[PDB]
Amino acid sequence: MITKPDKNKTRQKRHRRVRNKISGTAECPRLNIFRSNKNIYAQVIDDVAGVTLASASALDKEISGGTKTETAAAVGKLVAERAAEKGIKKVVFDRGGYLYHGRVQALAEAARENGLEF
Amino acid sequence: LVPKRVKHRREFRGKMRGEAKGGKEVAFGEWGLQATESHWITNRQIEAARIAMTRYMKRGGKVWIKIFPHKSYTSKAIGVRMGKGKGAPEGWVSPVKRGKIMFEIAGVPEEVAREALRLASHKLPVKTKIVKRE
Amino acid sequence: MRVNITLECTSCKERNYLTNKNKRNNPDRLEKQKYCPRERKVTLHRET
Amino acid sequence: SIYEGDYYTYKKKYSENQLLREKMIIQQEKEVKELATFVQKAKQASQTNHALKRMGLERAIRLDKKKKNLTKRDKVYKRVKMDIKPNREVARTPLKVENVTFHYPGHPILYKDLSFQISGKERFLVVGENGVGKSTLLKLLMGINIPDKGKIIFNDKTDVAYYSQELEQLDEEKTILENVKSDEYTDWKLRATLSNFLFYDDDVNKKVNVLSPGEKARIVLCKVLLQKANLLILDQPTNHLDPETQSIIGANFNLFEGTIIVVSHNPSFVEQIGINRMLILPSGNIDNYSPELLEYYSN
Amino acid sequence: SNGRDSESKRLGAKSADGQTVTGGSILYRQRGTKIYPGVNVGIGGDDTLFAKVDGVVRFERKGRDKKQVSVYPV
Amino acid sequence: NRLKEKYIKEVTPSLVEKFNYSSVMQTPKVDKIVINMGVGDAVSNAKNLDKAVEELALITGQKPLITKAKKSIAGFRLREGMPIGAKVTLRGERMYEFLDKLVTVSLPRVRDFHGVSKKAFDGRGNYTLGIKEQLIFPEVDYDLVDKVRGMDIVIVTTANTDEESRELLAQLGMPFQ
Amino acid sequence: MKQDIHPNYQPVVFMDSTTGFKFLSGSTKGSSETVEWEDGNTYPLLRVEVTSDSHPFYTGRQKFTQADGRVDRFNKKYGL
RNA sequence: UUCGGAUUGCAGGCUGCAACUCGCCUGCAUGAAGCCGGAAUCGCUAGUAAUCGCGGAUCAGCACGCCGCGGUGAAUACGUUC
RNA sequence: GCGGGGUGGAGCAGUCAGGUAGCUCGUCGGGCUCAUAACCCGAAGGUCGUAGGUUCAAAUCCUGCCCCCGCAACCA
RNA sequence: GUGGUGGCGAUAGCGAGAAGGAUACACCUGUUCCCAUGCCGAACACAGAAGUUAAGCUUCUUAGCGCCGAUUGUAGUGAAGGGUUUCCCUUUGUGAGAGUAGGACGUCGCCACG
RNA sequence: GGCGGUCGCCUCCUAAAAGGUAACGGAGGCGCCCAAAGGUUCCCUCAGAAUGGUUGGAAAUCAUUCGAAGAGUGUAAAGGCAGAAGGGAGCUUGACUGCGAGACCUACAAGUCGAGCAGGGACGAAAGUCGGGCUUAGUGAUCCGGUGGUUCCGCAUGGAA
RNA sequence: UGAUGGAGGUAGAGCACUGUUUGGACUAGGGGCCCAUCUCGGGUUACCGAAUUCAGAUAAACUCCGAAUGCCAUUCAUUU
Ligand SMILES: [K+]
Ligand SMILES: [K+]
Ligand SMILES: [K+]
Ligand SMILES: [K+]
Ligand SMILES: [K+]
Ligand SMILES: [K+]
Ligand SMILES: [K+]
Ligand SMILES: [K+]
Ligand SMILES: [K+]
Ligand SMILES: [K+]
Ligand SMILES: [Mg+2]
Ligand SMILES: [Mg+2]
Ligand SMILES: [Mg+2]
Ligand SMILES: [Mg+2]
Ligand SMILES: [Mg+2]
Ligand SMILES: [Mg+2]
Ligand SMILES: [Mg+2]
Ligand SMILES: [Mg+2]
Ligand SMILES: [Mg+2]
Ligand SMILES: [Mg+2]
Ligand SMILES: [Mg+2]
Ligand SMILES: [Mg+2]
Ligand SMILES: [Mg+2]
Ligand SMILES: [Zn+2]
Repeated sequence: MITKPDKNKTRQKRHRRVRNKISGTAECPRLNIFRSNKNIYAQVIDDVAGVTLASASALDKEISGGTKTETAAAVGKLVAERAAEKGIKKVVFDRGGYLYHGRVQALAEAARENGLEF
Repeated sequence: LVPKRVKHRREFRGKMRGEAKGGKEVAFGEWGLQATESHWITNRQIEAARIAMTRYMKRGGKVWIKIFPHKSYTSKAIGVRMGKGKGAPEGWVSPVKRGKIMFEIAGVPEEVAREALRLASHKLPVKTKIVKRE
Repeated sequence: MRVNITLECTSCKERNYLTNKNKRNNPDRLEKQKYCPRERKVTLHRET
Repeated sequence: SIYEGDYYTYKKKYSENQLLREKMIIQQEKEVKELATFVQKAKQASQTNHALKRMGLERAIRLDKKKKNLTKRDKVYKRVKMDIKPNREVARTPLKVENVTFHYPGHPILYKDLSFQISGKERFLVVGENGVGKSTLLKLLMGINIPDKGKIIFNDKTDVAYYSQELEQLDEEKTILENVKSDEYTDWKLRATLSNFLFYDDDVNKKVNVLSPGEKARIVLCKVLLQKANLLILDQPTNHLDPETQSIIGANFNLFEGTIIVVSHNPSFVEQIGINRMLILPSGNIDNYSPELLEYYSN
Repeated sequence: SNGRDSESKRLGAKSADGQTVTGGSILYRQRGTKIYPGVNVGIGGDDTLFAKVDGVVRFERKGRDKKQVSVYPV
Repeated sequence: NRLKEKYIKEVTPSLVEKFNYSSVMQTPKVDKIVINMGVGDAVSNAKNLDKAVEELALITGQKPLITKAKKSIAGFRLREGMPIGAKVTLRGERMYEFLDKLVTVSLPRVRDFHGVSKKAFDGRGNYTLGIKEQLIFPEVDYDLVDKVRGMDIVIVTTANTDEESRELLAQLGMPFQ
Repeated sequence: MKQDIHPNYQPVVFMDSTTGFKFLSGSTKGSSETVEWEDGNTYPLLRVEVTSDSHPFYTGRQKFTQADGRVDRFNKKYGL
């Protein structure tokens, strides 16, 4: 007998605490990240209206695919340029409760280079 | 009867307004002695009533004391002027409100129960009435 | 023995800060990087 | 404090001053006790005795003023306490030296075919003059120097403790407590002995690099004591020690229940230890100890 | 012996619900977070709630068992 | 890898049949093994713990974590934070290697060995083994030891019950009484 | 696994010297003897007096007489 | 400790109607205290002390005791205050 | 309520100023003596009233609590 | 449908039971890589897609627990009086807690893949 | 009146659901501590209980399960905090300088909170947080002196005093 | 004065926390007796009983709850 906690639940406990000081507005939307075993997802979210303004993911059929780190960089670029079409420049990065180390960092760095300001 | 320990050595006398909060029905025994006036009951009075009941019952049946002297009270000795802090604790009282069943009995025929509770009532500073459990 | 001390600026020697330390836990002179209002820059400050 | 005269005059003047100070503090305590005793008598009297209660408060004021002008007696500086005991027992032949020759590469041979044999619970003095080989011989026994010729055999019952002349057994970088750290002793045991050597409380966390030569000598001695060896190879032990600590060192060694190989140019220290046999250098001469030591010194 | 007590600290609400206050106005003095700082409201070093802007004070619920003060400019 | 090899090829198909497991993921496996040496003697002398830790490392091959008292106790002369106790957690291959040596080398060297207990289950399918003395492990050298000490070996498994854990451990090799 | 904090640990082969049984494992122990192993490799060889394949409990086969019943001891000494 | 040989396990040998309480001896195993003994105290002046064995009485059996026997074989006595 | 005290069988130190538990008489065992006393030699007898703290470590410092003893507990 | 991400006091929970994986989410397979464990690739991190729905997770059933909870009555009490006045009573307004009828196994959005 | 007690500060009850509110009313604390027990970034979740387990005992360490707080929060109590204010780790010194709209408290003197602005920074990828510590005690006016700094004054003038 | 919106934990009430407390059931453990004593394992007073649970009380310094009033406020209404 041994129970291994759900990693999503453990992450979401950290996410709530990240979100106590990070929240999206119309002029500074939240850049929320969801990371799976296979994929990574990005959403630009306005928490005041509770609506997502732009979105990209490794499932978009426009990302060539490869190492999960370099698909995160591909997602970061794609969400940044989709957000640019809607006039989004400034955002606050919501790391989703993940450590800002690897795939998430690759997505975040790719978003900075493609026009998002954060 | 005395509490083994108390959080505070000294306590307000308090007030006794209204009917008893709880313990207004016979709960364990067949007959109860209900207080019809409110009054402090001392642990000495509780004991006198208890012995008056049990003895007449001739160690027969069961007796429940439904009140406990939770509250302490102090006094000052003769020759002591007013002031200089609250007096030392002197005794223990249960504040009893009208409608509280002070005692219950069971295991004895009604004739003995009615006379048993009569003898106890004469030991208490409160007027009382016999109450049959419902 | 907790005591009150002054932290002097090692550059200009202005006695810039009032603080305190336990001498038993900090036998040596407390050294801190503190802003010197005279030089208007962060400088090494040492107990004098 | 600066006196005119010599060491004895300083001791005479100082001892008298501390005596006269001690008597002053005694009389000030008596007067405080007197007031205190009356204050208590009034304090416990009946509340109906108004005058005594009044006098009690008046004397309480004098008692307070007394206790605030009452000189504190300076705490007399504590002297070292040494209790050196061997864990095991000495043999009739603790150390065997046979036909041992040694020379420092490029220098004349210090001794040739040196052969001696210690007896056990013996005070063995290695006499000589400066630069004659005394410290070389002791280094030879421990193993620092490998003999050019001969053999040095220690009985399996012999545990050896070495006190080097130049205090080369301490880590200057580490603290006092770190130096004395041993696998055989727990923390509170180490602190208790260091307090016996006048290292009190956080004085043991001081770096050895900031201590004086005399305080370092105590740490080395403490290392020797903590070994509980039955053979003590001591090279000028009283060096750097204050005169009071020297007498303590000599007296305690005298009672040591083990063999002592000692070197000392201090005439007082050797007398206290009560040497049995003296080994003269460079002319090897295993001799019974006596005032003939002076004869060898003259010659 | 007894006979001691600290000076009272005048804690509690200092601005009313529906009242217009200037920025920096103290809304609530308290030990601990008996009431939480809401929109446009900050909490001081001793838990005092103060307005960050000019607006109307509203004491609101924070979920099930907590309260909250906010300031809403007009 | 030998014991891991045995587990994947032999143990797994059998346990599925015995307990009628619909999916292979139900098969109990050894999650981790925690060897714990409770050394209260560190109070009297700190080095006894130091020598204990050295031997513990050689037995497992991992530097142990020195556990510390979470609470002060005057009866044991124990202060909160004092380093009493050491543990090692073995996972993956290092776990299987150790379990193999324990089954095939260590246990036979136990003085008058008549098997390991069969009631030593926590009720949840975790078995803990109390080694009375060292020197059963070949790494101890039988001469370095000054104070003979034992250890608590906790085998943690994913079995939901004692019965499955008992079976899993038996087929992996366990001289149950 | 952290570097330079753990004791040296290498794959090794234990041998039961009572029967020569050998198996592959890992250990921190060293020895002055090495042997070749199937699959084309060489590992240090450690000598073990008793293993699970030579221990009386595991094997079940004893090597003594299980003592002598005193009734049997009495009858043997006197032939009754 | 290759000192010491207590204690214990097992196996035997004898005497005896019988050796559990209570015998002596043997083999194997086991291998205790003890590192020369505090205050105090004993014997002995030569073939003695010291040490080494041997025989005998009692006695089925059973002594480290007792009685006797020979072998080897010393040290010291100034002196009579205590 | 104001003080003083709890350490071996008893009486005392050590307590201020933290490190290591003793002294006096007594008790027990053995000596010496015809015997007893005196005397000699050995041994025993307390983790410091008790429970928490402070500290590396307390008999010691801090705090409480229970015991024992001298006072007081009301004045014109 | 599933996966993200929110608002609303748990009427959103908990326990028990049932079903599902196409995708997706997970277990899962590894320590070469960045990075990591006061020991341990368990975790964190990274790389991966053999197996598995067993668990998590989603959907469904259950009120057993937790939560929500009207009405009536009562306690208390503002105001106005009264008596036999430490207490008690009348009138007028207000009105609990308790205990209950009941409600409830959520609702309202946005995005992505189907 | 005396004797005893008290004298400033903090927390509670009294105190009558804003605030305030007396008694020689009922209870406790303070005259500090911390170089991290401060800042920040990241991470973590407790006390107990059951069961199993060498030394090991009611109870020292280990494992699983249960466990919403029954722990902890340096120090009294109250209020608060496990989206931590509790716990660990890296780097740090914001326990910054000049200030300060506006408030609270208040006889006065004082006391309390404070967004925000500038200078120069710490941590962080960034958002951002940081002008000590879960909050509220840990303090003392002026006069007179000490020490450091100073583009101030300097009794005819330059100095000095 | 009315309406509206808020802060605040008192009266009452309750026990969900903390103290105080009654009875019942059951009980680890706790006292003596015998058998067995290496003090090792039992069988009992309807012997004492933790904790648990069932029922029932109690509180200035207890609270899962909680009024009436009072209080603060509103570019509000009416009179003043
Ligand atoms: K009556
Ligand atoms: K016999
Ligand atoms: K003898
Ligand atoms: K015979
Ligand atoms: K993994
Ligand atoms: K599943
Ligand atoms: K529900
Ligand atoms: K930190
Ligand atoms: K309750
Ligand atoms: K109340
Ligand atoms: Mg020399
Ligand atoms: Mg107050
Ligand atoms: Mg502050
Ligand atoms: Mg010998
Ligand atoms: Mg003669
Ligand atoms: Mg002869
Ligand atoms: Mg209701
Ligand atoms: Mg009020
Ligand atoms: Mg109020
Ligand atoms: Mg803190
Ligand atoms: Mg001039
Ligand atoms: Mg002039
Ligand atoms: Mg009430
Ligand atoms: Zn400067």
